[PDB]
Amino acid sequence: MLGILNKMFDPTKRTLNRYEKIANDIDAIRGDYENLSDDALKHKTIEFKERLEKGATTDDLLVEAFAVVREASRRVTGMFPFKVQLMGGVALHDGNIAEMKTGEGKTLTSTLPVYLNALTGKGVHVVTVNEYLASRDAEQMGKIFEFLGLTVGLNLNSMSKDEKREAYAADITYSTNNELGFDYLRDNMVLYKEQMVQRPLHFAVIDQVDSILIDEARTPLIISGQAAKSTKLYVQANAFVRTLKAEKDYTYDIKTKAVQLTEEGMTKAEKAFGIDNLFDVKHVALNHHINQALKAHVAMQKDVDYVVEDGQVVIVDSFTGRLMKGRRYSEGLHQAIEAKEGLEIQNESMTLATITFQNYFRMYEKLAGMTGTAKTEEEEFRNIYNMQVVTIPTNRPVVRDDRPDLIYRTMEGKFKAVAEDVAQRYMTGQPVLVGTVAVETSELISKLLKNKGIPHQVLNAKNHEREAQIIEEAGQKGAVTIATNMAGKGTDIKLGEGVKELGGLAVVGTERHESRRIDNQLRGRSGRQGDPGITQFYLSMEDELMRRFGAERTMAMLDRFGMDDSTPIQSKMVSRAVESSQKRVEGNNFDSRKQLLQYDDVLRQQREVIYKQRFEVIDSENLREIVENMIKSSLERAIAAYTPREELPEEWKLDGLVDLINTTYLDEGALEKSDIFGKEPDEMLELIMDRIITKYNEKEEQFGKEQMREFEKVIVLRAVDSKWMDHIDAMDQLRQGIHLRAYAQTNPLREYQMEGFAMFEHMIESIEDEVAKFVMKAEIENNLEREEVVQGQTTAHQPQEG
Amino acid sequence: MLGILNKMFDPTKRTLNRYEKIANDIDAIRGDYENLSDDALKHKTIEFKERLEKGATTDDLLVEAFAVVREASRRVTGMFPFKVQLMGGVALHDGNIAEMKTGEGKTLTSTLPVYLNALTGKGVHVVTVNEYLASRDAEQMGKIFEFLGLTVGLNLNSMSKDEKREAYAADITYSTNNELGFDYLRDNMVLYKEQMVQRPLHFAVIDQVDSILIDEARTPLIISGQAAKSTKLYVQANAFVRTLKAEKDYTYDIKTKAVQLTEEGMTKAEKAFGIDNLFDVKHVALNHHINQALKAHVAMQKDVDYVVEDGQVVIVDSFTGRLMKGRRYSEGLHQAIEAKEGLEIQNESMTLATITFQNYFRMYEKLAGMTGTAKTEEEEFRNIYNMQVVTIPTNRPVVRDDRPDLIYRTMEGKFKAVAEDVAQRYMTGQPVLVGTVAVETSELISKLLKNKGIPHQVLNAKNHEREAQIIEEAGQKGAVTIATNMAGKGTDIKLGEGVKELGGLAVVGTERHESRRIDNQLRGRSGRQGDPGITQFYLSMEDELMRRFGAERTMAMLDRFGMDDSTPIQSKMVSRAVESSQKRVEGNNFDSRKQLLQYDDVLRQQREVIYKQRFEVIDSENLREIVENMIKSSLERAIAAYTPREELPEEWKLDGLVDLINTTYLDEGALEKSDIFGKEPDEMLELIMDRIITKYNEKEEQFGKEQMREFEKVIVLRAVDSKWMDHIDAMDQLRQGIHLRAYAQTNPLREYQMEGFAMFEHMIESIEDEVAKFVMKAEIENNLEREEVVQGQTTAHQPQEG
Repeated sequence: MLGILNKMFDPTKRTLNRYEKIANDIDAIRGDYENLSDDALKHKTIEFKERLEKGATTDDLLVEAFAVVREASRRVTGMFPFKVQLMGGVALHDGNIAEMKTGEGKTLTSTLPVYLNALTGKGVHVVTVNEYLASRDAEQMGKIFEFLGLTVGLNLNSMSKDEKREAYAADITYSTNNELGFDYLRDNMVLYKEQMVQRPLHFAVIDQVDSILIDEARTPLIISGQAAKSTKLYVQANAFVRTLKAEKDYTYDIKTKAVQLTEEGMTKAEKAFGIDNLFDVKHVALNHHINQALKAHVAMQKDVDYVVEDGQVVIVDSFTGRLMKGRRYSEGLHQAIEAKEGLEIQNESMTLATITFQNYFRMYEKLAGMTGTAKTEEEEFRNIYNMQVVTIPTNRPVVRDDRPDLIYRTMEGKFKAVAEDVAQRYMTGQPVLVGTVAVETSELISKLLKNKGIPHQVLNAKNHEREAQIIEEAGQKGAVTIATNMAGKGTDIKLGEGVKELGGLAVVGTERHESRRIDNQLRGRSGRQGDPGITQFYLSMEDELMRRFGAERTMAMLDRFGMDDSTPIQSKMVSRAVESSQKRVEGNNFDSRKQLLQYDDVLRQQREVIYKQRFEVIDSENLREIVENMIKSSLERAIAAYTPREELPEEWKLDGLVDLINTTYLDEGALEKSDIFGKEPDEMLELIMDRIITKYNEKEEQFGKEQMREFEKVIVLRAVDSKWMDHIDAMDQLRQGIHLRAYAQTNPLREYQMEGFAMFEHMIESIEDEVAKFVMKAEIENNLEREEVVQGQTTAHQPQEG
Repeated sequence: MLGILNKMFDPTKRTLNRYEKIANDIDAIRGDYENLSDDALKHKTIEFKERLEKGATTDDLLVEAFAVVREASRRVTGMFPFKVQLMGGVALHDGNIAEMKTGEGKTLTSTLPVYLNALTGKGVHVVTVNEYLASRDAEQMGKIFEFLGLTVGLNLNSMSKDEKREAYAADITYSTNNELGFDYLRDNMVLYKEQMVQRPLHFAVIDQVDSILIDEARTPLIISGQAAKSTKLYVQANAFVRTLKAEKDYTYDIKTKAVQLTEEGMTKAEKAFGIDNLFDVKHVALNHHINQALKAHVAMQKDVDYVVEDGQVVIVDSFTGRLMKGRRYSEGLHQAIEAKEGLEIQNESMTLATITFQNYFRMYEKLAGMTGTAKTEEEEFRNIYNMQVVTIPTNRPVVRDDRPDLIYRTMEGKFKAVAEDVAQRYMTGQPVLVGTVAVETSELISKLLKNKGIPHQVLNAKNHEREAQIIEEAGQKGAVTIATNMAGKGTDIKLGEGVKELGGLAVVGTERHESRRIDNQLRGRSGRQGDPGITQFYLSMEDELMRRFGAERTMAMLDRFGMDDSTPIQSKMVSRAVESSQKRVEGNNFDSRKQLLQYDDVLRQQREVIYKQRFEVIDSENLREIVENMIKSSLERAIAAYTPREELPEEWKLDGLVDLINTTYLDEGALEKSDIFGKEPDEMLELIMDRIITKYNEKEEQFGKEQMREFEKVIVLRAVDSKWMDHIDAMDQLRQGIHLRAYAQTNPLREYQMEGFAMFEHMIESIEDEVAKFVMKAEIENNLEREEVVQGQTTAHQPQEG
C-alpha cells in the first residue's frame, strides 16, 4: 500500500515489527543450543518451570523457550523453523490469529507457543476439525513435545470417560472442537466431581480458526433426551386430585400455595397403593406430580390465567392479556393444566444442556488460532473473540499466477471448457486440481473426463484418512484430482518430480463459493514456498451464485449485445460485482452468528450462576452454610408476602403467616402468634429462623452427623437438576417460539431477555423453596443415594444450518 | 440479596472490597498530614511529581495522594471526605462509573481522582451539563486544586480561541460536553497547528454521566455551512465546455480522464476574461469547476451512468442497474451533470465535520464518571464505554419512605388529589417538591395551587443561575416548589430548620417518565444523609405513559369491575407492568444510540486516517517525503491502468500511457516510448518516477528552497480540505438517503459500510492525484498563502431528537 491510505495497515505494522525483532533475538542465541546434549537441552524445560515458579513469566522466557523448541524440532524432524514461523508462534502467544498461507508450516509453528504455555502445567488444548487431523498432529508434534519432556494427550469421542481424564491430565491435549465442547457440557451434568474429565480451561490453540470459530459455529451444541412415556402419571395425578377437595386442603391466597401437609390428603394420597410412608425415594416423583395437579386446579383458572385452544394451553400476559408466544409453565405445571383440560398432554424430548462455540472458546483464559484465510473475516474475530488477525509474511515471495475469472453464458458450456483445460494440461504432464462446491459438480465433471479418457480420482468427504494420502500424490506428473469443498484440508500438496519445469500445480475452480475464504483456500492449494502455479476460476451466468445477486439485468445486456458469442469473457467490473456480493453473504452469516451469540449470552449469564453454584455442592464439605442460606432466603420471601408494603403496620394477617411457617418449615403449632406480635419484618426473620437452627441441629443430631452432609448434597442436587433441565428446554422453547407472534416496537431479543430472566428468578426461588422444605419435613428411608434426574438415553448433536 | 441468586453481585463485590480496604489505608495515615504546615503539605505535590518522573505510578501514590487531598479539602472547606467518598474516587480512578446517591458529595469526591491524575500534567477535563455548573464547580473545587498547587482552567463557548488554549493548558480543565466536542471538531479544521485549543486527550471525568453519555448522546455534533449562491459559476462552466469539442481536447478511455492541458483549451478558457495566465489563486476555483463540466460531458452519458428524473439526477448501479438511494457524485460532478441536463442544480448547506459523543469520549486515554442513577443503564455503559458501574455505599443508611404508586382512573381527577397532598403538607409546615415531565403539567398544577391559596414557585428551565438558589431554599418550612424535569439538577436541597421533626421533604411525582433514571433522580432529591422523607408517585390511566404500553385491556377490567369507584389504587402488579415497560423504552433508546454509533464507526475509521494525515502536514517540516509518496502512488495507479492483468505482456497500449505521463506529471515529450519498452510494470514505476525527482529538484531549485516547503503545505491542505468536506456531507447524504429504497437481504448498515468505504477510496485517490498534478504543472503567482476552503459563516449545533 502506497499513499494516504497506507495508514490503515499501521496498527498491524508495529505488531509485525516486534515479531520480526523477536524472531531475530531467537535466531541470535541459536548457538547456545546448537551444540548441546539432548539431556542438557531437555533439562532446559526444568530450568524454565523453576524460573516461572519464581518471578519469571511466559513473555520473559519467550525468546529462550522458542530457541529450545526450534532446536528440539531439528533433532526430531529434519526441520528448523524459519524466522516467519517464529514470528507466527509469538503472534499466537499473544492471543491473536496467525494467518499463514498453506505450506508455511502452521503445524510445526504451533509447538512454539503451545510449549511455552504448557510449562506451568495448567494445560493447553490444541483444537482441530476432525478426529484424523488431531491424531496425526498429536502423533508427529507429540514427539517434539515429549522429547522436551512434556505429556501429550489425545481426546476422541470413543475414549471412555476414564481415558479422557487421562488426556486432559496431559501437559498438552489435542482434540476436536465438538468433543471439547460436549465434554464441557457433560462435565456440568456430573453427579460426583471426580466424574468430570476437563480441568479448568487454560489456553486454546485453534488450528483452522475460520472453519472452527466461524464456519462450524453457525449453530449451538445441543444435548437432549426424550420422555419415557410418562403420560400415565399425569392423568392419574389429575384424576386423584379431583377427589379430595375439602377446605382441609390448604391453599392460602397471598402465598399462592397448594400445601397438602394435612392428614386428609397425606393419608388418602397413600391409599393410591403407594410404598406407604416412604417419603424420600418416592416423595420426589409422585409428590412432585401431585402438587402440580393440585396447583393446576386450585390456583389456575380456565379463562383468567390461561387460554385453552385447539392447539395447546396458551398463557396470557396478565397486564393487557396478550397471548404468550412459545412460553410454558415450568415444573410440569403446563402438564397439570393440559390434563385438567383433558387437552393433549404434549410429551416431547427436552434439551438438557446447551452452549455456543462462541461462548465456549471464550471461557479459556487465553485463546489463539492459525489458518490460511483469516483477513476476510478479520472484523468478526476481533469483535467476538477479541483477536487481531496478524497476516504473517511468507518465507519466500509468492510466484503463483492468479488469473481473472472467465465468464460463460451457458452453464454446461462452461464445464465443457473446464474439462478441456484439465485435459490439455494433463497431456503436458502438469498436475491439475479442480475444486467444486457441490457433489453433482464433481460428479458431472467426472463423467466428462471418463468420456474424454483421462484418469482421475473423486474426493467426496467419506473418510479423512483415505483422502489424506490421495491428496499428497496430487502434485505428481499424471495427477488429476477432483476435490470437492476442500476434501483433505490440512494436508498441503508438495510439487511432484521436476513438475516445477512443467509449470506447476494449476488449480481449477468450477465456481466461486459464497465466502471468499472458501475459494481462497482452494486458490492457495498451489504455490507453497515460492512454487510456480496458476489459479483459474470458471464462472457462468447460470451459477446459483449469479442468480442470487440479481444479475439478470446484466444477463440481458450480455445477450442483447451478442456478447454470448465470445465464449470466454474477463470483465473486471463483473468480477468485482461478484466479490462485492460474496461480502454481502459473509456479512449476513456474520449477523446470524452475531445474533446467535446475543441470544445465548442470556443463557450464559444464567449457566454462570447455576453451573458455578452447582459445582459448589458437588465439591463441598460443609454444605450447611449454603443450605441455611437457601432456607433463610426462602423464609424471607414468605415473611415478605404476609407483611406487604406498610399495608397496616402491626395489622398484617400475622395469624395466617404463622400457619404457613408451621406447614412449611417448622412443625405444627411450633410458632405462636405472640412470637410475632410487635416486631419489625426484619425482626421476624432472625426470630423464626433461630427456631429453624433448633430443628436443624436436631435433624443433624437425631440422624447421622455426616450422613446429613450427604442428605443435603442429594436433595440440593436433585432440586437443582430437576428445575434447571426443565428451564433450559423452556428457554429453548421460548427463543424459537417468540418468532411467531410479535410486532411491538421492542425487538424480540429484548423480550427474550426480560422474560427469560424473569423465568430464571422463578426457578431460583422454586429451588430455594423446594430445597428448604425437604430438609425440614422429609425423612431418610432405605438408602441415601444421589440420583440422575435424566432418564433414558442422551444424545450429543449439533443442528445442521437451517 | 440472599440465596443462589446472590452470586450475581459477586463481580461488583470483590471490587467494592478493594475500595473499602484502600479507604482504610487512606484513613490510616491521616496523622501524617493531620498536623502539618500548609507549605509542607503543598510541597507534597512536588514530591509526587518527582516520584512519578521516576518509577512510581498513579496507583502507587494513590493512598498517599488521596490523603493529601482529603486533608487539603478540610483546610479549604470545612469538610473532610468520608470513607465512602474515598471509595468513590478510587472507583473513578479505575475508569468506572461511581454511582453515588445525591447528597453524597460527588463534587468533592471528584477532586481525589482528578488531582492524582493531573500530576503528570497531561491534563484532566471535568465535563458537566451546563455552563453554570462548570463555573460554580471549578470556582469552589478550584481552590482545593490551586491550594495544593495546581492550575485550574475553565472553558466556555464565549471564550476567544485564545482564552481557550489557556484553559486547556491548565492542569485541570472544567467544561461542558458540547464545548469539549466542538473544540475537537474545530481543532481539525485548523489551518496552522497553533490555532488548535486542545491538547492530546488524557482523562475525562464526566459528572452526570447518564445525562451526558446517555441522554444528550442521542444525536451527533454537526458543524455545517451553506453555499454563497455559487450557481452562476456552474452554468457558465457548463456553457463554455459545450464550445470547444475537438479531438484536440484529450480524454483517453482506460484513464477515464478529461485532460485539458492542450493549447486549444488552455488559451480559449482564458478568453473568458480571466486574470490571464495566473494559474494558482485562480487555478483552483475556475479550473476545478471547468474540469467537472468537461467530465460531465465527455465521460457521463444520459442513460448509461445516470438517470434523469423530475426529482434529480439519480445514479444507477452498474451491475444490475439499480437506482441509487441518497448517493451523489463527489467534487461537484453531480452539479456538472445537473447543469448539463439543465435540471435544477441543488445548492444546499453542507456538513463540514461531525462526530458522536460516543466516539468522542472514547478518544480519551482513560474515562470515568459520576452520578446518582447509573445502574438502570449499567448494561450500556459497560458496552460502549467499557465502564462498570460501581454502586458506592452511603455514608448513612437510607430512611426515606418510598410509597407505592397510587393509580387513578381520571387524569384531571388525579391532579386534584396531588394538589390536595401538596396543600395538606404545606399547612403542617413540611416542604413539598412536586416534579413534572411537561410544562403544561407544572402549569396546570400551578393554577390549582393559585386557586387553592398556596405560595409556590415554578421551575421552567430558563436560567440555571436563578433556579440554583431557588432550589436550595426548597427545604424550608413553607417551602412548595414545582420542579419540571429536574430543574436545577446538581444542587441538592439541605433540609430546613428542624424540618426533620415535621417529617421531611416529601417529593411528589405527577407522572413517571419513560426512563426510570428520570423519576429516580426526582425520587432521590430527598433523604440525603439519612434524612427522613417520603416519595409519592401519582399515576392515572390517562397518562401518555399508559396509552403507549397498550394498557387498554387493563383500563376495561378496571371499569368493568366498578373499580374506578375506589379513587386511589395500589396494584403491585400494575406497578411492575409500568416499570417493565419503561425498561422497553430504555431498551429502544439504547438501540437508537447503539445504532447511531455503528454508523459513525464508519466515519470514525475514516476521520482517523484523514485527521491524523492532515495533522501531519499542518505540523511538519520536510513534507517532501509525504508528497513524493503521494505522487509515486498516483503514478502507480496510472501505470497499472495502461498495463492490465497480463493482457498481452509487452503488448500494452504503451504509446498512450507515455502520452498521459507527459500530460499529467512530466512535461510534453519528456518520456520516450523506448524508455518503456521491455520493462516489467514495477520496473516502469522506479523508472519514470526518477524523472519526477529530476523535475522536482528543479522545481525546488528554480524556485525558493523553503518557500517550496510552503507550496506543498498549501496545496495538500487545500486538496485535502476540498474533498474531505464534500465527502463528509456526501456520507451524511448517503446515511439518511439509504432509508428510502432498500429491501435486499443485507441490512442497510452493510451497504453504508461498503459504499461508504468505496467512496472514501475515491477521495483518497483523487487527493493523491490532485496533489501530484499541481505540484508538477502549476506555478507560484502574487502570493502563497493557505486558504480556508470554508466560505461564509459556520454553525455549531446538535440536532434535536427526531
